Amino acid sequence: RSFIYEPFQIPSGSMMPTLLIGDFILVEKFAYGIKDPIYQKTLIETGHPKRGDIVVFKYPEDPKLDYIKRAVGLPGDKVTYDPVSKELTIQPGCSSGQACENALPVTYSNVEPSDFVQTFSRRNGGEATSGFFEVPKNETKENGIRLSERKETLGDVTHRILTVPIAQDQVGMYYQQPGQQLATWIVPPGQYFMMGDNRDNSADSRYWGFVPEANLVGRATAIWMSFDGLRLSRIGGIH
Ligand SMILES: *C(=N)CNC(=O)[C@@H]1Cc2ccc(OCCN)c(c2)-c2cc(ccc2OCCN)[C@H](N(C)C(=O)[C@H](CCN)NC(=O)c2cnc(-c3ccc(C(C)(C)C)cc3)nc2C)C(=O)N[C@@H](C)C(=O)N1
Repeated sequence: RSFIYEPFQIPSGSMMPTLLIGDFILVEKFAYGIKDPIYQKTLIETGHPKRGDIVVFKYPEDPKLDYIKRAVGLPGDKVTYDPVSKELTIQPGCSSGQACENALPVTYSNVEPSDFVQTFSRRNGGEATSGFFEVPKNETKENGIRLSERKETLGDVTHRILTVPIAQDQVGMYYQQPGQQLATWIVPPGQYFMMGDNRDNSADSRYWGFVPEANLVGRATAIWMSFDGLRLSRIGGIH
């Protein structure tokens, strides 16, 4: 088993608080080679993402670019997102579109304030981000809103998500899958529904649709370095 590992820079905030601007991750590629006993042939197996894995993939709207999101929907999944509660419902194997009762348990913790504040640049009567500031919970920041935090359990994978208390998704700017209602998608075979942990600051599958299996690059396994000063506390596993 010969696994290829590649380094990626995280320049965006779409995966906060799990991945921050300045994190340098390691990605394990899904395609790996296995040679014959001595020398005869070489088999190349392609691993599949598990629900909740942090996956790097070639952007469907521009395959020259790599994007990183969490694979929340797998083939056959009926993915439903409530833009108001900012919570997901996953019903696996419901590709036919029937009244199935084998729903995946997606549970959420109590909401609490995060270690991050988001500031907005006044563009002559508007609000567009300039960056995400790490501010002590008892302290505050000018023109900045303190983001919320809660844990999300995708069946057997628990991770953290960030939410902006004032912002809510514009469901009219969402990708609408033909035949399905708004904020409801059934993942077709060989496709993946990707979402960012910074739920209100992530251009993901809600907006540009499913990711084909051929577009997948690999799984994020570690943070091997992080700059802001060095964030030595962040080197290690990705939780
Ligand atoms: C959702 N919306 C979240 N967004 C993403 O997922 C982004 C989307 C995106 C869009 C555009 C864009 O750049 C446009 C500029 N033309 C980026 C991301 C982007 C992506 C990256 C870096 C910058 C960047 O934009 C900057 C402009 N603001 C990274 N990226 C390109 C890499 O990580 C590359 C990959 C090469 N295919 N890796 C490296 O450049 C790299 C090379 N070598 C090393 C390295 C490390 C150590 C060593 C030693 C052995 C120690 C010596 C040697 C060599 N390290 C690195 C990191 C990117 O593609 N990231 C994706 C996941 C991303 O963030 N997309």
